[PDB]
Amino acid sequence: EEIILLDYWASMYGMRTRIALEEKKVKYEYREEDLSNKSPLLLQMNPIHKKIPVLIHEGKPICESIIQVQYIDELWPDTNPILPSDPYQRAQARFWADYIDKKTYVPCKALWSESGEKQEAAKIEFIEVLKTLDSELGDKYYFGGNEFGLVDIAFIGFYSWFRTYEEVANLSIVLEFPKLMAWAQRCLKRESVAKALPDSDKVLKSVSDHRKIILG
Amino acid sequence: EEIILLDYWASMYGMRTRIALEEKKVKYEYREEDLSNKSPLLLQMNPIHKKIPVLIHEGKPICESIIQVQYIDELWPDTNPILPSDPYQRAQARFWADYIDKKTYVPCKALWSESGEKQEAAKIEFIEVLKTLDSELGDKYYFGGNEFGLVDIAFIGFYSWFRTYEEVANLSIVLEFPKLMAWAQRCLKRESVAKALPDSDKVLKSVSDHRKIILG
Ligand SMILES: [Mg+2]
Ligand SMILES: [Mg+2]
Repeated sequence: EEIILLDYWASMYGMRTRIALEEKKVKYEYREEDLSNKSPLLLQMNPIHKKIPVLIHEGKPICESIIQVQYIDELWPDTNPILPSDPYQRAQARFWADYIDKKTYVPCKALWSESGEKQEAAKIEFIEVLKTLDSELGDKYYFGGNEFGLVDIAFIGFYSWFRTYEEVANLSIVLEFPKLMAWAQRCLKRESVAKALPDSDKVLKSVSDHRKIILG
Repeated sequence: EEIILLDYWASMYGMRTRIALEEKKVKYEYREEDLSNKSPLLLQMNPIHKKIPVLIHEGKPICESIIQVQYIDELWPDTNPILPSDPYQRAQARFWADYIDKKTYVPCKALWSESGEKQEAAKIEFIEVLKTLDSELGDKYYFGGNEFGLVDIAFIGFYSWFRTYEEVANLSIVLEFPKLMAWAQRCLKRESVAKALPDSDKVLKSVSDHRKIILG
């Protein structure tokens, strides 16, 4: 139970680790990091990347959200198992989490922080992700099949940003991807997800205010 | 034993999967892909990224080299185990493999394919990787500690390119990082590594000829 999570409230990546901890019914200390004034603990525990989320367990750091989720799953594998038991299914889940990380590394920032050609580039990339994930989900209840799993955790945090993407990047998500909206609604019925995701209007307000200040 | 590996002889990433298969004493079919004329099988099995290496097991694809290595380890966990048994050690091994992938994604190409400012940028990034990995290795025999492990597999393929990096990018590796040279020599004593890594002079000749043709 000796766990600290250094995180940023609106981080879709940190939300993954918040969800995994709640899935295991783990009590932990959440600490909010100021992204423009990172704590001494954060820089000490994540000297390589200096980024949130940072999971600290018995004073030892675990970095990278998908690696944190797997560490939590391996620590408590019998309570709400996150990864599949089958090796091949496991590899597919890791592949799609990796896909999300690779393809959202830039858009996660440029979608709200840029304009013009750099924001258009990010819009194109993110729409491609939504289409690809929508096709991979198909007609299943979850990316994990019949049960909520690793890939669901890997993407559900982005739902809290859909409203922001539609408004600051002139994207159409809710009306174009009803299967993803329905999937998000299924996931939100889990207490872990409901606790982890911030209000989407709060996200938008925060991002708009920041946007409007840094670029007019 | 029903395994096909679609790979490129000089791919340091594909070398990881070659090593993992040999570590498990698995007989498999290796197929060489022409990177400028990718096979129909490759595009079929890896439609998302269209890149090697692609591992095909009972006709099902597994993409991304570090994910392939873990899949092979989980299929045959008792023969030459690659990942640690301890969850925390496991997370650290995954973190350093992820670090290597993230920081070499661009240099793996720009170091030999570019010149001027883009090659200098890649040189700076790769030197930072070598320094960081050298510090993480410390005085241990392997990145995995007392035994060859995931991070060793994740980086040992780059040794076959050290000569190329020194010659085409005017880097100094062998004389600046004796601990990494000694580590590489330890790893090369394993049959899996000796079989997987191509001759470093053959790599250089191939890369120089390609370089000299595409840019004078
Ligand atoms: Mg499951
Ligand atoms: Mg080991």
